[PDB]
Amino acid sequence: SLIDPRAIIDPSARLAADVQVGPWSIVGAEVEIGEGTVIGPHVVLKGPTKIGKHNRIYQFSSVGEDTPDLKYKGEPTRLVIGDHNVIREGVTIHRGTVQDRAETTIGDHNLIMAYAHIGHDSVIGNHCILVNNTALAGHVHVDDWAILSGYTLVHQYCRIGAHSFSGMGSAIGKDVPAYVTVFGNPAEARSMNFEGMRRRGFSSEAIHALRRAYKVVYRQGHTVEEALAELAESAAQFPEVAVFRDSIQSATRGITR
Amino acid sequence: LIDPRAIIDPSARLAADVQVGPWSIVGAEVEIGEGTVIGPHVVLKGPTKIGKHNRIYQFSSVGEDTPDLKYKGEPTRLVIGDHNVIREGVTIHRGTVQDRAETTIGDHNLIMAYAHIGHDSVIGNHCILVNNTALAGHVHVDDWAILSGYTLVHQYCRIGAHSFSGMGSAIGKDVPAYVTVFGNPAEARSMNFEGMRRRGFSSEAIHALRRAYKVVYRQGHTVEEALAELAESAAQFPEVAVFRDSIQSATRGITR
Amino acid sequence: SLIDPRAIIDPSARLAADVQVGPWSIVGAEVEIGEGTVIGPHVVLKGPTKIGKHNRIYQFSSVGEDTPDLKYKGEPTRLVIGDHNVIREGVTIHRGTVQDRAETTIGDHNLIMAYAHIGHDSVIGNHCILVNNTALAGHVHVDDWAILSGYTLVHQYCRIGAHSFSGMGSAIGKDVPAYVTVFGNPAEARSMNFEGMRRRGFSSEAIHALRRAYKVVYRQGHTVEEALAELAESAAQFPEVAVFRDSIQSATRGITR
Ligand SMILES: O=C(/N=C\c1ccccc1)N[C@]1(C(=O)Nc2nnn[nH]2)CN(C(=O)c2cccc(C(F)(F)F)c2)c2ccccc21
Ligand SMILES: O=C(/N=C\c1ccccc1)N[C@]1(C(=O)Nc2nnn[nH]2)CN(C(=O)c2cccc(C(F)(F)F)c2)c2ccccc21
Ligand SMILES: O=C(/N=C\c1ccccc1)N[C@]1(C(=O)Nc2nnn[nH]2)CN(C(=O)c2cccc(C(F)(F)F)c2)c2ccccc21
Repeated sequence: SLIDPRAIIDPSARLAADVQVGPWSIVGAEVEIGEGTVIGPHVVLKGPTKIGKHNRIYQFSSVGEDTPDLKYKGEPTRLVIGDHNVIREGVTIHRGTVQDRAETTIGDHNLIMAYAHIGHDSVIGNHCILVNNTALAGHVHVDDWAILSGYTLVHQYCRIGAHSFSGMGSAIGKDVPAYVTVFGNPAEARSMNFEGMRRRGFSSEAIHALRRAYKVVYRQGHTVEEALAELAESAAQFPEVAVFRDSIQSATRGITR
Repeated sequence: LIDPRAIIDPSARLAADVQVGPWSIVGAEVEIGEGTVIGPHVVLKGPTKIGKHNRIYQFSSVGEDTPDLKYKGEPTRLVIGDHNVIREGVTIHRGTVQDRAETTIGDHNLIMAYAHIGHDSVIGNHCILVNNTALAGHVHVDDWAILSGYTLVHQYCRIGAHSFSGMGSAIGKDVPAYVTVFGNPAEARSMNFEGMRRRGFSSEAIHALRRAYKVVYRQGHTVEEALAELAESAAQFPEVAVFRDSIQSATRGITR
Repeated sequence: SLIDPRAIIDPSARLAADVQVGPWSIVGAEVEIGEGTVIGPHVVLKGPTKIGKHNRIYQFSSVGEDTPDLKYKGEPTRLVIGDHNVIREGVTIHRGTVQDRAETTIGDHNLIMAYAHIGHDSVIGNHCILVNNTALAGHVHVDDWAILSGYTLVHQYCRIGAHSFSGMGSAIGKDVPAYVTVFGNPAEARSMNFEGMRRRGFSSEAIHALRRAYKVVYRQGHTVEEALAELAESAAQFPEVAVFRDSIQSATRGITR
C-alpha cells in the first residue's frame, strides 16, 4: 500500500491490503476499496460505494457522484464495482436512484475509457469495453463482452446484448440484441460481431447458426413471436443462439432494426 | 468554509457563507455570492461574477479565455446568476470585445458534465444542457430550453424558449421557441408539448401553438407569409407571440 | 519561484530554467520540458516524454499516459511535442506502441482545444486546429494546417491531409485527401477548403488546378488507379496537386468520397 498524505480519506472509508491512493484524491464517506485497487491522483470517490479488487481508476474521474437529473437526491443509493476493472481519465459513474434500482452495478474485467459516462441505475456485466466518451443516460444494461465504440450515446432503459458492437458516434434508442453490430445516429442494425465470436472461440457451426439467426429476426418479415418460434430448435442445440433468442425475447419495447 | 488548501486571490470577493473545496483556485476579480458551494479541483478565473446558491463541481474551468484566435487578452467578463448547478468538468469562457465582451448565464440552469459554453453565449433561466453539450460562441439559449447529450451548436445560433434537441444534434440555424430538433444536421420534428404541459399552459394556448407549428412548417408558407398569418394568434396568446418573435428575430434561417 | 512548491517534479525530470509549473501538477520520470513552456495547475505529465519551447498546457490534461489498447504490454514508448503548441483543459495524449515506431508526435503551432484526445502513435504536423472533443483513435497522421471541427472522430490509421477541414461531429473512417472538406457521420467529401487556401494566400492558378484535380478523383467514375494516372500531369506542374495526389497514393483506408 501507499496512501499519499495529500489524499483525503474519510474516517468511515474502508481500504483493504495493497490499496494505493494518489495525491489530492478524495475517498469520501461509505467508500469501501478492495485488495490491490489503485486510485490515481486527482480522483473523486463518493459513497455509499463498494469497489472490489485489483481495479485501476485514473485521474479526474468522479466515481459515485449523485445524478444531476434530480434536484432533491434520494439516499442511500449505491455504486458497486467488481474486480480487475480499468476506469480511464475523467470517467463519470453515478450511483442509483431511490425510484428505480437504487444501485449502479459494474462487474469484472471491464475497460471504461476516458470521459465515458455511466448514468444512474445502469448495470455493466463482465469483459465489456466502453470507448472514449461513451455515455449511458441511465437504466442501461450492458451484457458481457459488449463493445461500445468512441462517443456511443445510449438512451435510458436500453439493453446492450452480450458480444454486441456499436460503431463510432452511434446513438442507440432501442435494445441491441446479443452479437448485433449497430451504426449511426439514429442507430441501425448492420450485421453480427463474427470477429468477436471467433476471438472468444465459438465453433463454426455456432457462428453459422447465429448468421441464420440474424436473417430469421431481421430479413424474413417475421413478427418477434414467429422469430422466437423459428429460433427455438437452433437455440436448444446452441447455447450461443439461446443468448441471441433470450436478448430478443427480453425486448418488450422493440429492437434496433 | 474556505478550505485551507484552496487558493483565493487577494482581489477576489466572497459572501459570508461561500464554501470553497480543497485544491480549488478563486483567481483575480472573481466575485462569488451567498450560499454558493465551489467543489474541490475547480479553477475560477475573472473578471467573473457568480450569484447566490450556485454549486460548481470538481474539474470545472469557469471563466477562462476563449482559444478563438480573434481574442487577444482584453478584460472581457463572464456573469452567472443564482440557483445554477454546474457539473463535473464544465468549461465556460468569458466574452470577446467584438460582441458585448460578456458571457451570460441566468438562474436555475442545470449544466451537466463536460458541457462547454463558448465566448459571448447568453443562457436564460431553467435551461438544461445535458452532458457534453457544446455552444461554440455567441449562442443565445432562451428560458426552459433543453439540449440533450452531445448537442453541438454553431456560433450565433438562437435556441428558442421551450425548445428541445435530441441526443447528438448539430444545430446550424436558429431553433424557434417550443420546436424539437434531431440529428446532424438538426431538423425540425415537432413542438415540446411536454414542456408546455410542464409550465401549466391552458389547452387553448397548446392548440394555438400546434396550429402555429403547422403554419410555419406544414403549409408550404414562406417565413414572411408564416409571420403574417400568426400576427392575430400572437395578439391573442402571449405564448404564440414568444414563438412568432423567435422566428421574426431569425434572419439567418430557422431549423427545418 | 516558477515551479509551484505544491507541484511534484520527479528527480529524473529535465526542465529549462524559465519553465513554469502551476500547483498540484505532476512532472513525472523521464519528462523533459523546453524553454518558455507554461504548465497550468492540475496537469499530469508522464514519460518518457519530450516537450519543446513556448508550449502552454492547461489544467486537467493527461499528457504521456499509456494507451489502454490491449496490444500495448508496458514497453518503453515515447511522446514528442514541438514548440508554440496550446493544449487546452482536459486534453489526453498517449505515448506510442512498439507495433509501429513507439512514438506519438506533435509538431509546432498546434491548437488542441478542451477534451481533445490524441491516441497512441498519432502524428500531428504544424499549425493544426483540433477543436473541442476531437478524438484520434491511434496511428492517425494529421498533416499541416488541417482543421478538425468540434467532436470530430477519427478511426485508427486514417490520414488527415494538409489544409483539410472536417465539419462539427464528423466521423472519419477513411483518409481525407489534402485540401478536402468532409462533413457528417459517416464523413462525406463535400468540396475543397477554398476559404482556408485563399486565407493562407494560395495562388488563383493553384486553386483552379486543385478544383480540376478534385473533379478527376471524385466526379469522373475513375477508380483510384485511373485517377492517380489522370492526375500525373497536373501533379507534375503544381506542387499543391502533387500534395493532393500523394495523399490519395498514400491512403491505406481508401479515401472519403
Ligand atoms: O431526461 C432525459 N432528457 C431530458 C431531461 C429532463 C429532465 C432532467 C434531465 C434531463 N432523458 C433521456 C431519456 O432517454 N429519457 C427516457 N427514455 N425512455 N425513458 N426515459 C436521455 N436523454 C439525454 O439527453 C441524456 C440524459 C442524461 C444523460 C445523457 C448522457 F448523454 F449522458 F448519456 C443523455 C434524452 C434525449 C431525448 C429524449 C429523452 C432523453
Ligand atoms: O466558431 C468557429 N471558430 C472560432 C472559434 C470560436 C470559439 C472557440 C474557438 C474558435 N467555427 C464554427 C462557427 O460557428 N463559425 C462561424 N459561424 N458564423 N460565424 N462564425 C464553430 N465550429 C466549431 O467546430 C467549434 C468551434 C469552437 C467550439 C466548438 C464547440 F464544439 F466547443 F462548441 C465548436 C464550426 C464548424 C464548422 C464550421 C464553422 C464552425
Ligand atoms: O482502434 C480500435 N481498437 C484498438 C484501440 C486503439 C486505441 C485505444 C484503445 C483500443 N478500434 C477502431 C479502429 O480503428 N480499429 C482498427 N482500424 N484499423 N486497424 N484497427 C477505432 N474505434 C474506436 O471506437 C476508438 C478506439 C480507441 C479510441 C477512440 C477515440 F474515440 F478515442 F478516438 C475510438 C473503432 C470503431 C469501429 C471500428 C473500429 C474501430
